[PDB]
Amino acid sequence: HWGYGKHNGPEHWHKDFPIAKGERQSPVDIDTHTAKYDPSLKPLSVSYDQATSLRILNNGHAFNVEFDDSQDKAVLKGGPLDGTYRLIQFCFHWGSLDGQGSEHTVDKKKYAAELHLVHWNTKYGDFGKAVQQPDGLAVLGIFLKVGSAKPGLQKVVDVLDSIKTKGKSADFTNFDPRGLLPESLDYWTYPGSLTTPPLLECVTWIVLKEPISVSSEQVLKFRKLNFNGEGEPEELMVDNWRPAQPLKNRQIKASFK
Ligand SMILES: NS(=O)(=O)c1ccccc1
Ligand SMILES: NS(=O)(=O)c1ccccc1
Ligand SMILES: [Zn+2]
Repeated sequence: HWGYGKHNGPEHWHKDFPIAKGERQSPVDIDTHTAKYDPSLKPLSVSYDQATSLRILNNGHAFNVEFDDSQDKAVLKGGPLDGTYRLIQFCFHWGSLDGQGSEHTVDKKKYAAELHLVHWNTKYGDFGKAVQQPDGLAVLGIFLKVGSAKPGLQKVVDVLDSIKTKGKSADFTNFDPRGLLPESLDYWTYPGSLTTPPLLECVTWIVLKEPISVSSEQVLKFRKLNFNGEGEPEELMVDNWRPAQPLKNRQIKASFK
């Protein structure tokens, strides 16, 4: 099954998930000189004061922190979105080296990592119905660069010991995802897809211009995770990112001049 290695990596995905070669795939390179400012964009609204994290999971491809999404406790709205999108999980992608790791790129620049706060459109009732819709998900993408430590990430970094291998999960309650946001909400937006199989084209992407800084030590601990299960041969979870895909017939809009 799919992964990131030479034999089951992003160039193989299309054989089991033909939409890999589709019309609105993610990630993409964000050409900052081609992105247009869009005055029709309403202000973005991230309302996470009531977020309830539950658990953290190594799924063999990344780790995810999952949230209770049985009510309107953590929601994204505004910007390009119509309606209310509920936070369900965040996932991270990172590199083997500080010069690579992000899925999206900005004028071909790769960041050390990328965070996705994944939200589903409450008009579709559940996450699994939402992914079957062209406007079913809204994902907030945040770049990580290596520099100063991010205090608000350390609780994540510290629990990774307990979820080293594929299929391990741990309790992860009372984690405040607001601690992972940069100061500015200036963003670029375009229509795209999940960046892992099944690669469904159900995402409004909202990619923040301002990266967060994390320390070398923080990102180093990401790189100690394993893709393999417990008692299998150790394969470090690194370079779990898909490269940029053709833009095709899409425009990236900017929220800012
Ligand atoms: N990556 S994929 O098309 O799902 C795949 C499945 C099995 C073996 C190799 C690759
Ligand atoms: N990594 S992503 O596009 O945000 C994604 C979100 C949910 C399921 C699978 C992938
Ligand atoms: Zn992701």
